Amino acid sequence: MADPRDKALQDYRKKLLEHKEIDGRLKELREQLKELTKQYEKSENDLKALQSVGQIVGEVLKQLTEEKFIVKATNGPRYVVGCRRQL
Amino acid sequence: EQDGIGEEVLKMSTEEIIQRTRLLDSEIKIMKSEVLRVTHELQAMKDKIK
Repeated sequence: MADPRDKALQDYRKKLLEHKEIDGRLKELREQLKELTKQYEKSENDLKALQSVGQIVGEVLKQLTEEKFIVKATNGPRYVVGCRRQL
Repeated sequence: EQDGIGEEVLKMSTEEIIQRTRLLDSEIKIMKSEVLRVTHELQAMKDKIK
């Protein structure tokens, strides 16, 4: 007759081994989530960045009226243009 | 691990029969639910990032 102490110790060892295996699976999933969180952050940053446009850079040459500016775009064509209200 | 060995040796019936089994069952069920949820979220977010 196997001693109850031996049975309890064997059951505890088996449960600990199963818990260690499950912990290894959890650690693998956690590493996957950690990598994929930064990967998804970069992916969403790129996707948001894709929808955005550039601003022509040009030099203001004179301020005609309170909301009229003459701007000489770097290529050379001169425009009369407005101005954003909070500036 | 010494504390666990002592608990399992000195207390063979008062702990293994009731305390250990229920705690282990609760832990494994919680971990399985967490694994399933994490796998579902990972698959959904993998499809989203695809």
